[PDB]
Amino acid sequence: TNLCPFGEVFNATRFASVYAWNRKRISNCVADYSVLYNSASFSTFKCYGVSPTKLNDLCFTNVYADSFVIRGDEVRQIAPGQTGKIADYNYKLPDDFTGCVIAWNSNNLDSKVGGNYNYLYRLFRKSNLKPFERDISTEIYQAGSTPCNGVEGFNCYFPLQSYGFQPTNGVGYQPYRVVVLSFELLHAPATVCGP
Amino acid sequence: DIQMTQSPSSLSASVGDRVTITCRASQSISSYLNWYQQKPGKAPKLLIYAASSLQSGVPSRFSGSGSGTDFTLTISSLQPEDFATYYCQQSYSTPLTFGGGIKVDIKRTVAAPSVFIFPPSDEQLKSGTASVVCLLNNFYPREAKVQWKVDNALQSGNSQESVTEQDSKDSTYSLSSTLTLSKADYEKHKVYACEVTHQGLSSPVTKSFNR
Amino acid sequence: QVQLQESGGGVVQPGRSLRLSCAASGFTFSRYGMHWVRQAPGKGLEWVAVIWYDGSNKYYADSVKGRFTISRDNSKNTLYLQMNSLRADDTAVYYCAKQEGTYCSGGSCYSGLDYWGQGTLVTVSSASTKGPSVFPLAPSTAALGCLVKDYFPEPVTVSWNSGALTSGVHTFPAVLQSSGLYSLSSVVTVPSSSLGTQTYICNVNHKPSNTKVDKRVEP
Amino acid sequence: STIEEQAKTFLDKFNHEAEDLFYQSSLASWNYNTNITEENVQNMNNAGDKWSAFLKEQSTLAQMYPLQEIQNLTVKLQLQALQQNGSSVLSEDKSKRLNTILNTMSTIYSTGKVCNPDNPQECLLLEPGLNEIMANSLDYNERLWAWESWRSEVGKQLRPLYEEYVVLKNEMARANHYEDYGDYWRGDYEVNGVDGYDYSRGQLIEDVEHTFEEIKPLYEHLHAYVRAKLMNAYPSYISPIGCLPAHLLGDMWGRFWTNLYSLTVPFGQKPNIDVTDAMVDQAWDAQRIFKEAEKFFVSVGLPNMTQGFWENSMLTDPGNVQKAVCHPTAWDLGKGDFRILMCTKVTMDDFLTAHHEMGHIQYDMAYAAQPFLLRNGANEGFHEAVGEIMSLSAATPKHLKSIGLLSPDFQEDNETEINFLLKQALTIVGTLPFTYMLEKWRWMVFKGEIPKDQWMKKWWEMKREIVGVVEPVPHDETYCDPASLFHVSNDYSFIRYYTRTLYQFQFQEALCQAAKHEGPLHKCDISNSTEAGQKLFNMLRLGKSEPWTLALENVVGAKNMNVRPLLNYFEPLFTWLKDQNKNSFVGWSTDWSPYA
Ligand SMILES: *[C@@H]1O[C@H](CO)[C@@H](O)[C@H](O)[C@H]1NC(C)=O
Ligand SMILES: *[C@@H]1O[C@H](CO)[C@@H](O)[C@H](O)[C@H]1NC(C)=O
Ligand SMILES: *[C@@H]1O[C@H](CO)[C@@H](O)[C@H](O)[C@H]1NC(C)=O
Ligand SMILES: *[C@@H]1O[C@H](CO)[C@@H](O)[C@H](O)[C@H]1NC(C)=O
Ligand SMILES: [Zn+2]
Repeated sequence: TNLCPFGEVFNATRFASVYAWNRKRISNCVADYSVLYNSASFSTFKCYGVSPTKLNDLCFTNVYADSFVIRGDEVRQIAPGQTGKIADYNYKLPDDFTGCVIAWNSNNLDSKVGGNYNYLYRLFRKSNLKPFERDISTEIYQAGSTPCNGVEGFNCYFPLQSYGFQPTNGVGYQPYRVVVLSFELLHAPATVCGP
Repeated sequence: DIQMTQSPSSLSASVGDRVTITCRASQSISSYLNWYQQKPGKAPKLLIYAASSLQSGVPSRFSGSGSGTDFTLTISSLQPEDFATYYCQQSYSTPLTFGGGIKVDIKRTVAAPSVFIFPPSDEQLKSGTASVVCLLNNFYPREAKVQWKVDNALQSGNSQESVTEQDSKDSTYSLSSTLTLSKADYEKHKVYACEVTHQGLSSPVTKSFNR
Repeated sequence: QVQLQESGGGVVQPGRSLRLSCAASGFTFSRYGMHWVRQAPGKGLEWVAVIWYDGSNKYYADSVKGRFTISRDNSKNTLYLQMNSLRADDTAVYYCAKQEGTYCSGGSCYSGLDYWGQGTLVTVSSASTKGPSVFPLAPSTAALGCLVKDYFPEPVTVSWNSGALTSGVHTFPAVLQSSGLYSLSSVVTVPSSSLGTQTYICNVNHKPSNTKVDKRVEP
Repeated sequence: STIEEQAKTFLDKFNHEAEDLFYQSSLASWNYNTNITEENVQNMNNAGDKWSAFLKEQSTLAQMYPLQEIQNLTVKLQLQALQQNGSSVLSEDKSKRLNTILNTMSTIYSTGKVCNPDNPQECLLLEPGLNEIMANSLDYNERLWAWESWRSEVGKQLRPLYEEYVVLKNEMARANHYEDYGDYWRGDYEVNGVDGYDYSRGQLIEDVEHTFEEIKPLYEHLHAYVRAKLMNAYPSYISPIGCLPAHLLGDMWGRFWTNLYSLTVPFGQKPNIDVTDAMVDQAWDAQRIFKEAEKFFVSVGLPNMTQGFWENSMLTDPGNVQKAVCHPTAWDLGKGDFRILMCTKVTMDDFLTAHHEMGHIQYDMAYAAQPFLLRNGANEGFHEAVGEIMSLSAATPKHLKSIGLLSPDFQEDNETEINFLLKQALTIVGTLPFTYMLEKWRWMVFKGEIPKDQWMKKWWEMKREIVGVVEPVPHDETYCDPASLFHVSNDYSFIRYYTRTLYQFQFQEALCQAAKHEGPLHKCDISNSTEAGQKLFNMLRLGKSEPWTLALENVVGAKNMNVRPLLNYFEPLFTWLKDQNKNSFVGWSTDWSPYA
């Protein structure tokens, strides 16, 4: 009878970039989903496939918690069937996705005077990503018909670009921490019940 | 490609100790490494994925750590069912490469082998081929050297050897060596010897027979 | 009750083709990537080919590139491998592996292998089926035994005195000769006092040839 | 990969770094303006230098994509805006000479002063002493002396510099595949590559002339009324048929006739509406005024100001030691940052300027979703019109009656309406022929139809037969009086003040149709009407992504500049003027001069 640790995902001192979002496993827990949904401290809380309204009586094999940080206008992009730079090059969700998406403001923690440029996103890629695909390549992007020879000159760009977060920006340009909960149900252990 | 190296290729340990296994790479793979067990004649099954994450159902004593190019795995407790061979796999980019493999055995006091020799029977000689058998019984460890001499001439490329698994009663090894020759070559010489070099013997032991 | 079962193994002559299948039960097949692993007799594991969850990208090892083709039929919940231009280096046990995690499972649709099959043995050789030849190894404590030579394919079962003799009995693994046939030796150690009084007979049974040979060891 | 794809990728990267660089520059500018300090000046200069360097490098890079290979309009517009060579077409020495000339003329205009006779130490600039003389004093001798002093001690200095400025500007112009510098100014209204919305560089002249021909009768009647009143004020210095002296028109250049209101008020015993005293009685502050403006903008359906607006804007003068510019300004810093810089007092004029600046802010918020290079008004005459229609709507007596500033027992009379209309016309109508004249004269000077040795001879010619003005003292060719004006010596286009004046009257009227207003157009109030707000927002959200004709059509329904709304607005005053001028003359004499 041990409760799930969500102080390691939500109460995390450091979050990950959108192109390098972090993932952790939760198992053998008494996780209750009513506490988070009834905390009155989260801006966005949307669940697809399952309903959060007192459905904390389900068992699953495993729980995947995926955390990262984006800007406000991109928070709507973390959803099935969404399009954009983040949705196509950084983070992707399956069309038949079942799970929950939680998002809360982080201006008071992830914004700095003069610009905090520690968060990066991929701007160019040869093709879109697959669901749950994580790319950390640094190969330069050839926008022309000539080889770039590994240098960033004309029609040769660095595919990764850094966000600029300042406390005086609007809510659409402020940082926002996003956590996606995904549930796995295999044909044996079902160790994540949380009565 | 990426090459994955595991040294040493064998390990001996006694129940109650602490066991550490190391895997190495040639490029940067971040945290895309996996650890597998395998008992003889059985499917491998997975122990640790993502180089630091355990599996459901495994006893909570295995611990994996490391990032970049070097990774390590720790056992922290030895059990009768914790005796197998372990592998490391990279999952960064194709082609995905396995390691050589490391084997955990039982530590025991050095015991010298018993050496026997068997010349070919006349029944086999009637077919035109002569096989000479050299046998090592109840030794430790697995490492040993066997050589064949025909009239003080070393034999290469005409002998084959086999080793058995550890016995449950006393953890012993046994080795067999077979030397194959034609009947004309067999009748051409008189003295045939098998030489054994082992850690259990202070000097090599040679058993010879005359035709 | 997650299970994987493989089928298609057997004996094939060099230069021919073969096709292996693996069927899964206990999970949604359409959302996972699949791998093939092969282990040669007496050596370590080797990775062969990978196919993604939707079959968009297929990748192969260098040693089998241009000859092996991987595919998946998730409408029938199965995975297929086709082997062409088979040679003697392709004799091994094959495992069909299911990786941990859904879709790309955290990176580039490659992750650790969570579930494995029992594997199928595939042998490539030119030699046909031949009966085993039994020879004695008499002592000269004492040790004696029986040598089984020139048999194909595996395995052969050796018993001592119709199973009455088990203490000190050592059966060694088979070895492959340059001629394409197998040979082993099964031995037993007995006190020298039993020599001349006790009769020792070794029984060798080869199921593929259905051949049983009884050989007595004489001093 | 097709050329358009490289263009799209290049523009994506350009936008990515451009947003951050522009935000940094705007933040530095804001910190300098709200807090003046040499360190702030250095930060602003560094940010501006970085932004200009980035712009020049991106222009050089974009000059490697030929225009013919791009077919998408929103990409071609950005490439065209980034591909303007500008003044970098000639040698560096000529550019340095141009910069020195411009700096010298600006310094002469800014520091040029006149020292009163017999007092070598009491020397006054144009601002504010000469400004006080022009705005308040009506004495003939003092005004003529100030006029002559400014036009002699300044224009004679700036004549040869203006000649060299004309030469260098014409060179930089025709080196850029242009006919001349006037064409360079006129290229802002050019529209190409769109069907049904074309607009050539040559249609502007025809449109301005066509509008002026219809504007002429109202100008004639107002001119006759002002001339009769000036005869009543100046008996022996103005002739029944002659023109008006330029040193008694309330300003220094004849541009605005507002200061003549005290000499031309119809009914001087009925005061105008002033709600300052009611504001002081009801304990109003700047926060209350801006909340009322926000409520007005909410009533029409426009979004309210963000929390950052109320946390970052400067709505009062800090006083104490902190010094800041008090010019009302609306700032769109980028990245969703909108602010207002204003030293608001408890006064009707500031109560209307707040609505003006908030309209600017609303327009800025409207097109925040557009790409970086398309975040601007459709042309140079849209933004000011959008700003001024809000003040027009807010100034009505009904709006002040609906917020408690007007006693419910206040009933309006026709005399006050006539006074208000004449006050409006003195400012709006008067500057319009002056603007037309100045633009025509500069166009001909840059073109070359006016030889230098005839410049002033031509300059005082049109004054007589368009503006209806004769000079009080003859001037030779050593004078360069037009360059004494800010808009000539500082290299600025001046026709935008014409078109804008029309545009607003096309806007408000249309909005007043959405509000279902009944009565005179000058009594219209658009509060509590969501249809007007939606109709405005539809044009506001476009930005520069579309040709200015389409943006104008989105609100007005016509794709050309129109002048009938102005006449409809001023119809009652026109009727009053026609009734007043039955016993006078219409026209002017171009030969009469006060100096004989
Ligand atoms: C996180 O920390 C806050 C701060 O005390 C605490 O109230 C909360 O229970 C913790 N856990 C979660 C899931 O928010
Ligand atoms: C204005 O600038 C001075 C010096 O740069 C500084 O001391 C002061 O705090 C600034 N005022 C504000 C309101 O930031
Ligand atoms: C032009 O490009 C924009 C994106 O930059 C695209 O939205 C638009 O559809 C393109 N124009 C046409 C006619 O497709
Ligand atoms: C603006 O109006 C919205 C209602 O849509 C309200 O939620 C918000 O608090 C208002 N903001 C301010 C600064 O009054
Ligand atoms: Zn304005």
